[PDB]
Amino acid sequence: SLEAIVQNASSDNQGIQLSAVQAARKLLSSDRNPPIDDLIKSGILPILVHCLERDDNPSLQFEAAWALTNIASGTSEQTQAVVQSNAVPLFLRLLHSPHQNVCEQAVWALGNIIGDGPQCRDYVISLGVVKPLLSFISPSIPITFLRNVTWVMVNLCRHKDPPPPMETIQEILPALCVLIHHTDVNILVDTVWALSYLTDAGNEQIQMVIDSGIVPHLVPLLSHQEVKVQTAALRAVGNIVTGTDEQTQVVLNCDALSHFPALLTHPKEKINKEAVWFLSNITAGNQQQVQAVIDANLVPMIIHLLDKGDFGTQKEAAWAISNLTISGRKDQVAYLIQQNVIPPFCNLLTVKDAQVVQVVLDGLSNILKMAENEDIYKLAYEIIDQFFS
Amino acid sequence: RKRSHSPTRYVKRRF
Repeated sequence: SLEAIVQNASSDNQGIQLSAVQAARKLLSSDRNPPIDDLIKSGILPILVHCLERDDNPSLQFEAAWALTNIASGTSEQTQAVVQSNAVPLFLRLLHSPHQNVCEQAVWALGNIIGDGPQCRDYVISLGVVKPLLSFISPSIPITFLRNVTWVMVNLCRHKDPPPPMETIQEILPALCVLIHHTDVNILVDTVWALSYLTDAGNEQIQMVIDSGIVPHLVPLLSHQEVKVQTAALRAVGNIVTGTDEQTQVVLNCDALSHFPALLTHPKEKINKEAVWFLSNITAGNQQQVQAVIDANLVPMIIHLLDKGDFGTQKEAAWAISNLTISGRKDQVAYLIQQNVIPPFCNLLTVKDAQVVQVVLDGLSNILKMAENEDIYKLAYEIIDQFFS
Repeated sequence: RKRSHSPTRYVKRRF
């Protein structure tokens, strides 16, 4: 009854049109494989966009926003069809409706639209969504509405190329600072993932995040009770420490390395490998930061992972050790060899990964000095010539 | 030197 639904929706009997719209909403909001493409072919999009403008019928507006939300949850082509119907400006206008349902459903639909891609994101931004979106941030807001708002913020921050506008980043960061102090685990996870995406953009974005003054709230969450929060915060601080040594030191000043023994001993190898990646980026910094890592007593755990851990964690630990050997003083390399690192650092030489093999060979060669691929054989020969001969 | 994370549509339906 799709075309009968469409025709009845194109009616001026409020009852008939609302019944048809809620029937289409039912069709599109149940079966795992909905009839989005067929209902688009039947021409329901312009009718629903028209219904969005009917301020005199709030429930019709709400049901139309619902149907369009679920239509935009399908393929990129279907989301782009919704966008082509001229639904985004009407959603933007309904954000300021006196009824909260149309407003929340418009936030939902605009989030689905923004999440499609960076071009739709930039269009919705140009139309000015950020200010009314963050105006809803208030203590009296229901946690459901606030969760949807935070999800929309994550979607706004998600895409990398092109990155979100600097002014939108500047507007969003203060709201993230307000929300980082929320109890709701979903809100906190969304906030941390959003600022993680922001810190994955570039060094100037990392510097803006550092200027906001939220890193000292981010670091404690490394030991949060929730593994989702922990993983998001781990990736965020990892991104931040991929930048300059100044920013890395700002991260380290919040007593971050205190949270890493539990992460290194965690039962989840993904947590293990991300923690080892963070520590590798730390070992690729100043000798003072290498000394800090050594003082936190994380090096023996890094070596144990290099010895008996998952192969990805082993690769990351090889990276960390090699970065320490090239960027460490003779006393620190001496400590490394005292902690029995040579056997496990050598056993990896047999793996296929040319990158990790070359990293191991370089670490070994630099250690000795401190005491297929051309790059590999050349190092093998240079090391053998200087130390074997 | 410093290394970055390896490269890895979030839409939600209302039921």
